[PDB]
Amino acid sequence: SIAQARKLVEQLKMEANIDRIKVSKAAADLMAYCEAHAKEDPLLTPVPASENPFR
Amino acid sequence: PDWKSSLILMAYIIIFLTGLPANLLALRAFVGRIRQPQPAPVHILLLSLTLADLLLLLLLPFKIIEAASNFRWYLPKVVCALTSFGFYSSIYCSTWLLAGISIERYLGVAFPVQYKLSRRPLYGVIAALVAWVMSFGHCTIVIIVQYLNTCYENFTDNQLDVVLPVRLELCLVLFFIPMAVTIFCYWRFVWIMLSQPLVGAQRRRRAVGLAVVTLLNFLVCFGPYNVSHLVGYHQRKSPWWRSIAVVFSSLNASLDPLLFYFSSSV
Amino acid sequence: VQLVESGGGLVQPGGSRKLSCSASGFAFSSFGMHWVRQAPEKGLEWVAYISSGSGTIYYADTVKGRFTISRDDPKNTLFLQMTSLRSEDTAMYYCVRSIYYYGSSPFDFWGQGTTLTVADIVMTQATSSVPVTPGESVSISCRSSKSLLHSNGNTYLYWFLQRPGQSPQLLIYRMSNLASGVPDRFSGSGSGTAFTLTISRLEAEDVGVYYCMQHLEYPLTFGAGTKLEL
Amino acid sequence: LDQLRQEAEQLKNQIRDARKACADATLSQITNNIDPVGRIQMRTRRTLRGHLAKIYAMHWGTDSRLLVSASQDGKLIIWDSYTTNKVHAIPLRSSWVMTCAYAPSGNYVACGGLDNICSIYNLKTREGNVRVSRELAGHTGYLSCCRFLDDNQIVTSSGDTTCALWDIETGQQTTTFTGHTGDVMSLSLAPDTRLFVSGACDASAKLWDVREGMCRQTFTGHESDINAICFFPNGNAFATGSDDATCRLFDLRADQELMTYSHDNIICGITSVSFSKSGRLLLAGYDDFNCNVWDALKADRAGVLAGHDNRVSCLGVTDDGMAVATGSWDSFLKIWNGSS
Amino acid sequence: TLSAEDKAAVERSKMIDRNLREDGEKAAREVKLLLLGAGESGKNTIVKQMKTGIVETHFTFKDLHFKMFDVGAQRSERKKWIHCFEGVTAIIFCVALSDYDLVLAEDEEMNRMHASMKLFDSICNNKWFTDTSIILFLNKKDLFEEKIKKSPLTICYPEYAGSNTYEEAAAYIQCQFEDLNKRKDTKEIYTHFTCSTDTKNVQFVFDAVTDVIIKNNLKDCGLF
Ligand SMILES: Cc1noc(C)c1-c1ccc(C(=O)N2[C@@H](c3ccccc3Cl)SC[C@H]2C(=O)O)cc1
Ligand SMILES: Cc1nc(NC(=N)N)sc1-c1cccc(NC(=O)c2ccc(F)cc2)c1
Repeated sequence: SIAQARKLVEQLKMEANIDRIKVSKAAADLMAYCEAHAKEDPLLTPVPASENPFR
Repeated sequence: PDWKSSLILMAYIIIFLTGLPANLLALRAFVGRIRQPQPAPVHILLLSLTLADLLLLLLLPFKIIEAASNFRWYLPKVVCALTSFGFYSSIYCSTWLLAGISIERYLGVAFPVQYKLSRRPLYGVIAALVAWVMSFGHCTIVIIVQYLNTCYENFTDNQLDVVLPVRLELCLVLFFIPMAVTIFCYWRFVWIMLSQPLVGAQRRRRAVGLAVVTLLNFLVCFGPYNVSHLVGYHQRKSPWWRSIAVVFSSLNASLDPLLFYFSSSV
Repeated sequence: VQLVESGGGLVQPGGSRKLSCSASGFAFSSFGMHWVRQAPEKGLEWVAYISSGSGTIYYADTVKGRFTISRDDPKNTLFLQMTSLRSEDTAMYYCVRSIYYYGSSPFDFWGQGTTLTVADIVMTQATSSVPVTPGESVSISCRSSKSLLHSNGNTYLYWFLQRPGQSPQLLIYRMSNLASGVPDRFSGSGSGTAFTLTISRLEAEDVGVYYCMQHLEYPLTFGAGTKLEL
Repeated sequence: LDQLRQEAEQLKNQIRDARKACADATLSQITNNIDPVGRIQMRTRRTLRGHLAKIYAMHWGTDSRLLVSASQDGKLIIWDSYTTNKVHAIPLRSSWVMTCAYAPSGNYVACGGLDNICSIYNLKTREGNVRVSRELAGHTGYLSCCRFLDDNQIVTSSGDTTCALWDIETGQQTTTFTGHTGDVMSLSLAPDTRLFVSGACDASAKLWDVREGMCRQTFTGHESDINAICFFPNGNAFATGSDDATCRLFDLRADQELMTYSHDNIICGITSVSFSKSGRLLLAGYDDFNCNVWDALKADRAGVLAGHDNRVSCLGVTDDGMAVATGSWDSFLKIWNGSS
Repeated sequence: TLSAEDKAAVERSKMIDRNLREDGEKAAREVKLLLLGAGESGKNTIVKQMKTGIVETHFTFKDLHFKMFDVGAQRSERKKWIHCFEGVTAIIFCVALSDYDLVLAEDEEMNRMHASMKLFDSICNNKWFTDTSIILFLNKKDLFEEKIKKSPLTICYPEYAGSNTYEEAAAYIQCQFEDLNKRKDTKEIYTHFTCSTDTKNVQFVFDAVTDVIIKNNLKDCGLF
């Protein structure tokens, strides 16, 4: 159990060493991904009934 | 359009208006429940009952306009034999479907294991088809033998000698049997639920009273019309109160969704 | 999978005969069954068909009202009652299995073969014998009366290869997709009417007669049969 | 022991400051001038009917035409969403199934549940009937989510507080992922199939590494059991649904919360989360018989998709984004699709 | 509009659909019972009479097939998988009277009987089991005869005011379990005392199952 706590401790510092990017940069990437793939989304922009497989 | 006829028009208008939308809602709910997985035979019997009631309601305007013409000298000619046939066939089909629903209710509380084992919609379809046949085919053969020789109101002494046996048969072998089985099954169900020491008076009453009300509605709606057959045979004449009798008989077509669908939600 | 048939033999005209097809090694009750016969020194032509849970017993026009096909799922056996065996009826009969769902491979396995010695879509192949050598690519082309491209997008063509002394083997189904175990060198293609099949690296085992099926209309007419010569 | 406890507490505070430092501005603040999607209304194009009990899982095939649904009836039906055809009906060994999957190659389907066994079924076989390719045993708890990597690698997350990676050929757990303290309810596989997250009952989501075998990042913020999870289409984010009636979108690189999709009129917990093809619509299956569509960049509901009687337990958008099925406890799937 | 292959595909779907209906009208014939016992209290004596996670015990009585799912094997959280059992005919709860004085091995602070009461507390008024009945079973009454003589019932409940006689000591334990039942309108929890040899345990379950069948049958008809 004491060693088990050491493991939790060991798992904690290895996540701390992870290089974290800024949220603003991370936020922009998600928004840019939607903007680049907006035209290919049949739910965001409904497709014409001719090309719609479900009718 | 004199007194009693005016009261008949008022009653017909109110029953049609009160029973139509309830009938559509009940029909939609019963169809939806049929679409759900594992339907019960009583669900199909309820669906058939509401379909027969709806078909009766659709034939009400012909009756109301006929009564508006002093319940006589109907303006159309070849539609009397269709509208009256449909109305009476629907009445008797509703009677037989009520008997079938009573049988299902008795089975669900007196033979629970057997009802659960044989809870397959095929039996419900078979029972609905049997009721539909025993009503519509009887009316069809009657109208056929009528064609092998207003709106069925005034006849002649020659015609009565054939009409009266038909009414006697319809009252004795086509209504008494459903009435007898309904009375027996509902009496047994009420006694069983009153001798069931599981659910207290807070909810068993809600079923005992519902069964009592259903039996009373049956005997009050389909009673006078059918005993009119025996009365007419006894006095060898067409009873004059057949109009109020069929009004009472059709009252069940609107009261049925109140007792079968609008009781759970209310 | 193994379809073994029995009941063939010499029969006098006007007699009767029963053919039994024994199905072993696969779910017989889930597979639709076809009957295909082949006249000696000739091609193939459809005979009959029975569906899993028999509800579709489509026959061929030349045998309609005279031949009856029945299946026995519990014992895994397919029947074919022979009635009024005419002179033309002499041929070798093949047992064919087929399953129908999205992405299935109908006409997958063919029986060993039993011999008998007593409006419709047309499918014609321009060539009947193509002298070929191993190492070169040869294209086998068929023809159709009307376009086989159904509105679903499927083009109902089935290719088969009949090596000498052997049952036909499915190579390309729906004109686009390979069958199970077929070498990847085969590659079918074509439009609704433009129609061809290509083989890349021919070997000694690729010789035989190539037949093309149409499956849009159930008469199921074969092709002329292009024979490859070593 | 206290020395380790303090080192732990100190390390936990250190990562909190690191997450706080990197949070220059919230996701809602930056994505404020973008045009909202408006009102997304969807209609039930198809109603795949034939189940006889509740539904807890469904998975679209890679072709976006075949989906497999699991139900308490014991049947694992592979539908054909284009024509409502039941291609197969596999009778499960145990009727208690809480997960199902479709292999990317389309040859295998897996099921699992209270039996703690993940069963692999071989769809394409010579015999013509679906057979149990191999029963994967080794979990001592109910299995909640299984997802295929390849035809011979499947990741299963169960009630063992652990997620495991299996080799279907051998039948053993090559890599076992440990670190969760509560029941693991769902997992999501990255598009690159190199990382996968898992939603546990301790209100914590951990990003694992399939090749290495240890948790890479741990995400907190929820207040109840995480009932569902799904990756962003680009693989750099994921969304967690919980009984707290809140959907939350985390970021792998930022290693912190980005937005929360909450509403004061919603109290029931989320049962399934699935993004759209563009990663803008966040389909979520709530327990109030709704499927509220959340704009992942605006946190504003854009649809209700109310067509179910019982809970919307499972849902999934196709690979081409052309439809979104919603399995539900009323034994009916509905292939929703927004008309023009 | 349908191709030759497309028409045959529909026939496959129709054949598949019939099998589900045939297997859907057969599963409803069976009765599903959830043996949700306490911590190693019973679940062994009763299962002998009526014939790595979920284990299903299938037994038949009076032309009725019962499926019994002993879910106590799993050590995971009960709440996360107990919605699967919403819809069982009854819950065969099992409590051992011999644990009225024994203390939990893993805790050594909480009485074993009090552990059973805690689990019954949440289960009886669970949001999924408001309509499903509960067939409470009190087994190991043979050892309860001797154990109550050595130690009074005050070990578990100091509020108890009575002698060590079996007639009133057992009744208090029954009355204790009646208390936690909050939904006293759509669920009555049946109680029964069983030794290790009586064969009436199956009959009592069937009698309590029938009273649930009647209620289910009435709901279909329209009443209740
Ligand atoms: C036979 C025959 N031949 O001439 C005549 C006249 C009859 C004859 C006609 C009617 C009846 C008769 O009482 N009926 C039948 C009926 C009534 C109205 C419309 C259609 C039909 Cl079928 S069914 C219901 C019953 C009823 O009224 O409720 C009896 C005998
Ligand atoms: C065999 C069966 N199993 C059912 N269902 C269930 N056991 N759950 S129904 C039913 C059945 C099948 C055919 C006919 C009838 N009998 C009537 O319909 C009837 C109605 C009114 C009347 F006055 C006399 C007879 C009933």
